Amino acid sequence: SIDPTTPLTYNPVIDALVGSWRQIIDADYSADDTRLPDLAVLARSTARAVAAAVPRPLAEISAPDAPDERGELVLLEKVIQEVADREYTPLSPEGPSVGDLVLVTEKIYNSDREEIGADTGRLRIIRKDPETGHHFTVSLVTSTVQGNKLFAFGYTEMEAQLAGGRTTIQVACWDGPWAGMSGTLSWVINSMTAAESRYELRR
Amino acid sequence: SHMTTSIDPTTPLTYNPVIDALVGSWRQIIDADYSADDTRLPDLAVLARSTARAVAAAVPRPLAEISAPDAPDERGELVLLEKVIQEVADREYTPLSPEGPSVGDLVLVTEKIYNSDREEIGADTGRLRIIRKDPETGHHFTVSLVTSTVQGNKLFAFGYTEMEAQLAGGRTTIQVACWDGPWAGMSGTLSWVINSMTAAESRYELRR
Ligand SMILES: CO[C@@H](C)[C@H]1C[C@H](C)[C@H]([C@@H](C)/C=C/[C@@H](O)CC[C@@H](C)/C=C(\CO)[C@H]2O/C(=C3\C(=O)COC3=O)[C@@H](C)[C@@H]3[C@@H]2CCC[C@H]3C)O1
Repeated sequence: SIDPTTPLTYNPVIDALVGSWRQIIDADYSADDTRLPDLAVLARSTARAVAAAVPRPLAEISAPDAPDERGELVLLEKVIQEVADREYTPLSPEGPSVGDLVLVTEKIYNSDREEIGADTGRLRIIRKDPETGHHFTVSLVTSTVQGNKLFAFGYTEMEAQLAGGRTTIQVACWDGPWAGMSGTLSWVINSMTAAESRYELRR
Repeated sequence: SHMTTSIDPTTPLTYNPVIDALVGSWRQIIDADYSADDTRLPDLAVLARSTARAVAAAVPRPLAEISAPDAPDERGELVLLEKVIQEVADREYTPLSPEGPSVGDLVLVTEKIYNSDREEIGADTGRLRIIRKDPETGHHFTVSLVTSTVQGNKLFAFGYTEMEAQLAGGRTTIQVACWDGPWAGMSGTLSWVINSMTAAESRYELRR
């Protein structure tokens, strides 16, 4: 049975930032909605904030009006993520609908097939676009990857993923070697239970 | 004013739970226990900028106006309010040390906001904390949480600034987001240069 509770970091800034995105996952969505937050910008900014909230040596922090400056890239690719458990009870027999919730857990392996971690995802269908019929979702992922503890915040189109497209969400690391870095977690699916993912993070 | 005898330190709630949580994350920055011995800190400048952008993005807007999932960052036309004068009304401050300002000090301040014709166009309240003393220069840095209403726009602002530079007349800048009013869903900067210990000239620059 999948545990739906978001783990606390006990960093009160991070726990509030993550809690703000949990409020996005659990908002009331309707097929009649005419307004939404700017979810893509919100996901990107929240991931940047979570990474910035990690304490670091004084000499590493930016001066008050310093320009944006990112560190060197850390890259992990050809990662295999395999569904371990999934929980989905549709609101309607006719197919996915606005308001549906999916819970998922996965095991994570590097390209040499060594087990490197695990994640848990909570996904909400928030809108069905009337002209394309495509569904959009928001997601909150918690994971450990090679000893790096991550949160990821997603606003994505469902059909583009099912069709072999690359799907991208915003990731931040709050503990481990990548602590205080943020970037993207993107993937292409191989089946309904397996995907190939890529992590790109920078300070 | 007779019935107002202290500065209300509570942040006003928007009852948008996403915004209230975002502002609460920065309130945690203001209210942490800081000591001159600290050797690690968050990346406060980046945290302030990202949190302001997040607050503005949390404001709902028509579906036609939101970003597609993979779209590049794009900003709207600039909204500018300049030549504004802000004057301290009340200030609460009890120093921790008789020597002078020290790490951990807390200041509450309220201000009135005027245009160049001296019409009162707004008001703000600030919660200011001295967060560190730089071991090399000895300069003090502060974090601020400001709540404001300006020309009918409701604002939060998050700041990480240098104390000595402000006192010497340097331009000081904090990160602002509007959550209600004509500027709702916009973010950018609020900058000022002090004229004295009780008045400053300020400038608001915001964009979608
Ligand atoms: C800065 O260290 C603080 C923790 C404390 C410790 C020390 C006792 C220190 C003392 C020494 C210095 C005080 C003066 O120099 C303030 C001058 C006054 C005109 C400026 C502001 C009002 O008080 C500005 O005050 C604010 C901030 C700061 O002063 C720092 O960040 C801010 O947001 C805002 C309310 C600002 C306002 C000007 C108009 C725009 C609004 C947005 O003061």
